[PDB]
Amino acid sequence: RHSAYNEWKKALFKPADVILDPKTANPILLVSEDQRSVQRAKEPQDLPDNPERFNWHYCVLGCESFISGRHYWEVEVGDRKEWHIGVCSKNVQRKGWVKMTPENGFWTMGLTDGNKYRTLTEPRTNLKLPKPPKKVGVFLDYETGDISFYNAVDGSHIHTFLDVSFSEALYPVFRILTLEPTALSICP
Amino acid sequence: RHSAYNEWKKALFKPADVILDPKTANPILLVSEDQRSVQRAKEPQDLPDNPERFNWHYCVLGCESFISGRHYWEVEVGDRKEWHIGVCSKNVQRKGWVKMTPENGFWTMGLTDGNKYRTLTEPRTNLKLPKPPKKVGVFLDYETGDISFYNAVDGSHIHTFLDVSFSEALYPVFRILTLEPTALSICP
Repeated sequence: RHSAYNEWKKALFKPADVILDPKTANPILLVSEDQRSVQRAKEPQDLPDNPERFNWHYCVLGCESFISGRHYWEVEVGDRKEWHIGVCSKNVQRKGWVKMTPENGFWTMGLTDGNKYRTLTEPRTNLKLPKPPKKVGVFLDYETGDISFYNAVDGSHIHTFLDVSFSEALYPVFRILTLEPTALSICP
Repeated sequence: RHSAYNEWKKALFKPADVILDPKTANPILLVSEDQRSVQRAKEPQDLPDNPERFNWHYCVLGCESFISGRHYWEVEVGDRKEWHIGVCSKNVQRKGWVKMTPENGFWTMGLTDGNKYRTLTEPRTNLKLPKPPKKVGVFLDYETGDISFYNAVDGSHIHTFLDVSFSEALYPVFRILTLEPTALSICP
């Protein structure tokens, strides 16, 4: 619509046209043909363990990273009960486990158990949201170091990582743990 | 709050610090000492009929006009039953009546009879709003020729005048017709 959110987002942030990178996706994940959506398999599929593939975390990256400027993309979470989204550094550990935290180069928030919204921080912070979002705007300002999440239907705030001193390229990152009927999808 | 509306308005538009100009105010209007608020008198007060004073329309202007750039200010309408706000050209007719319309250099919207939201256009357009606003953001982009009005509490759209070819300086303008307990006030 013509809400200040919808009208101004592109005046202020360049719209990322985020395409999921199948080379990065944990083998338990399915990337849609159009590369906009991700689902989970009952079992890991048989894929190479090429270096760019997350082999433990149920993660997938966008094809393109950012090293400067202002950028946004939107994700339809719909009625999923579990998801995490945000950005991560190019050089995160993709083989084995590391805690997904800003100290290990992940800046993400999401939902677990249907209704626990949280930042993936050390320690985890609980978010109290006016309503459950269906669509989440993810907003990067590389130079000020701000990663902001909004409800993309009413423009309400969800969370901001403030004043981070990024020194790596940053990828859109997505994680799904659960096997559910609703996918996680990028709006183009 | 940290809504996209509140966070982004100042990144994109310079906040006007709009002060009411008592020299411009129809003598039936009272301008507050702090020059942020306007009320109506039962009767016209005794004032000079200096050239900058609106002598028929129950109008008052901001002290400063714009000839370029992006600007905004916010107005608390509260539970008033009647008000109109927007911008007008420096050279509007201030002595006698002219219809307040874009053709006569007024770009305004507002409320009449408690619940008829309308643009002051020829002909008048009725606005259907999700909810009655309490605070209205007024947004000027001189070069693209856009004057946009938002609900300043949830960032929802109210109205836009699109692609106007301004060639005069533009003043914030305000009009109140009714005698009611609630004033019309500028947020600083």
